[PDB]
Formats: sequence, structure tokens, C-alpha cells
Amino acid sequence: AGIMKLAKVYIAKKRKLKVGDKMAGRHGNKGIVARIVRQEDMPFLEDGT
Amino acid sequence: MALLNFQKPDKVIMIDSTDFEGKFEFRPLEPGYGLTVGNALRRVLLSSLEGFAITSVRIDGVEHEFSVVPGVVEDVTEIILNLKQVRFKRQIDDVESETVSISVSGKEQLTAGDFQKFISGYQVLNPDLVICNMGPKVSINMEIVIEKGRGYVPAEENKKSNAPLGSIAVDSVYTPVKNVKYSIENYRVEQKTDYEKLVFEIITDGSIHPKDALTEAAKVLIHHFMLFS
Repeated sequence: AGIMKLAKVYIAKKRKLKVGDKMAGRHGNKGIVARIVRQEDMPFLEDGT
Repeated sequence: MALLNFQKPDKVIMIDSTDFEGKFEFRPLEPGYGLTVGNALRRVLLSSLEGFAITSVRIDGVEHEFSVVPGVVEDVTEIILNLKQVRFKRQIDDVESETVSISVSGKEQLTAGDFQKFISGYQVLNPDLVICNMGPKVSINMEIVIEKGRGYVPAEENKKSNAPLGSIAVDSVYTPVKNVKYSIENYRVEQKTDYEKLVFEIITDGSIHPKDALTEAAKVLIHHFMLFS
């Protein structure tokens, strides 16, 4: 009552993972992404992966 | 002039190499130099090599990436994520950017090879990659833009202010190297068994040959180390 028109606008936000986002496992290991490290600097196995 | 007794290699030897995998050797090396050369080359290979990927996509009748094309099982988001996976190898020299208009109809599956009949300057290296499943009566008219870049450029940076309406920018993973693995084995030269032998295993996407990738990484390393003259 008292409203002649109802206007709605939906906005979709695609949010990538970034520093400060909260990640957690299924065992209570919550945490905050501190650094997005280049794949060249990240530890690699004997197979180069 | 004191560099007399440092045993330096003569060449780099290619054991086995395809357009996608290559195995290389580097010997003889002074102790500790194998790790230096291998790690520098691995970092430059996984970091700075150029490549080709898609920057913009426009599907007819689709205004935003959160919509659906009639008759297509996959939404526009999944189509975009699949389009991100297409790999290109340059066929015509000096071609840095190309606009491809794609019109596919009468098929039950849109594969990356269907883009090849419309692409002139680039070659699709994985034509078996499925973009989307459609009905036999679905006509798909899409426009993709292929550009040259390095590393990773997010879709936010790829957004052009003069792009036509309905153009959807996409994330671009330009890197051509999938994996670099190196090993260091001892090598015996005459009486000394302490010399080192370097083994290189490079997996590429096919856009750049492993030997060419090694050469370009070495070129970057030389360009960086000349500045200390």
C-alpha cells in the first residue's frame, strides 16, 4: 500500500580469489590468503610440477 | 684471462624432442653451475615467454556473461572457461592480432577445430577441445579476438572502452610452457669425476618448440646479464 511502482535491478559480481579472502578446510584450518605467489617461485617436486 | 681452467660446455645436445616435449643435455659443467643454469632457465621459461590467447568474445543474442544461449547445454560462463583453454600457434609472421567471426550450425558439438576454417593467421593446437554441446538446430554466431601477450592478464585489464555492445572480456593465460623439469648428474671428464651434467625436460603447449623456448629464455638471461658490463 502506498507504492505505485516497484523497480528492481540485479547486479552479478564475479569475485576472484585475492589476498585477504578467507579460505578454510573441512577440519577447522581457517586462514587468510597472504600472498598469491608466482608458479615459478612456488615449491616444486622432482618432476617439476 | 684467468678463465683458462674453467671447463665450459661446447653445445646443448637434444636427446629427443617433439613439438610438445623436448629433452636436452648440458655438459660438461663446473660443480654448482648446473643448479644456477637450470634454475635460471626454469624461472625464465615459466615466467616470460610470449604466447597467444583470446581476449574478447561476443555471442549473438548474449548481452552479459551470466546469460544462456538457447539450445546450448553449457551456459556462457562455461563457454568462456572453455574458450580460455584454446591454444594457438602462429602460422603467418608479423600477425599480432586477428578478429575471427565464427558461424557454426547443424552440429551437435562445437569444437575448437571448427574455429580453424575462420582463423587465417593462427593454428589451433587442440582442435578436440569441446567448447559446448548444442542441439542440431542451434546456430552459434560468435566473434573472438586473438592477441599476443605474456603470462596472465585478467579480464579486467582486457576490457576495451571502444568495444561493441555485448563484448565479453575473458581472462587470458598467455604462457606457452606447461612444465620445466631439470636434473643434475655427475659427469666424468678424463680423471675428474666432479663435473656436472644438466638434463632438461620441457613440456610446451605446441605454440613454441622446446628448443626455441630454451633459446628465448637464454636470450632474456643474456639481455639481463649484459647490463653488468
